[PDB]
Amino acid sequence: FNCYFPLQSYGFQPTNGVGYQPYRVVVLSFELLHAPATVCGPKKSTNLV
Amino acid sequence: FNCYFPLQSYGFQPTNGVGYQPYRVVVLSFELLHAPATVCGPKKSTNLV
Amino acid sequence: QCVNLTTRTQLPPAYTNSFTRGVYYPDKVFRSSVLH
Amino acid sequence: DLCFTNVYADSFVIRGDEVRQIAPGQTGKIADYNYKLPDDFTGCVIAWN
Repeated sequence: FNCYFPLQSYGFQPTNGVGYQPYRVVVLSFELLHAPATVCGPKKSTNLV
Repeated sequence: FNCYFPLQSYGFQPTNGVGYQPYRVVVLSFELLHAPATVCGPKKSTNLV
Repeated sequence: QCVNLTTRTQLPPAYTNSFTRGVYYPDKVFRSSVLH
Repeated sequence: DLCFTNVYADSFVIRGDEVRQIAPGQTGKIADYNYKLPDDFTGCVIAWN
């Protein structure tokens, strides 16, 4: 009577369509706050004057 | 000269993508005009002071 | 039908001049002490 | 050439037709109940079949 377990499994079968294949998504959440920014890029670090 | 038969059928197949499946759409067009709006919701009428 | 009445007396199309008639309520917006 | 405070890489798999649902401020089946990508997301989104 419409109280089915909402948890369902993905069907990643070889016979499914292109729109149903598994796609690994990776979401990197970048943000700059008042804390010291430790995550940087390959930028050369320089001294101070 | 671009006056072909415009009426075409929808593709609702069992193997299509989620974006191609049929969707029963219902558009409830609400509006508030200058005329007396008598249609309301199931709100219990109270007294006045 | 396509038959005209025999009692119809052919006369010119007389007319008159309406003074201020043809006024109605254009909307249900209530106001007071204004000329909308 | 930019630094950031922290970076959280949300790694998960979705279907092909569900890729359009995962986005900043986007609604959908998995977007509303499973993985809500916020509207102020100033990071990056990577996907791979």
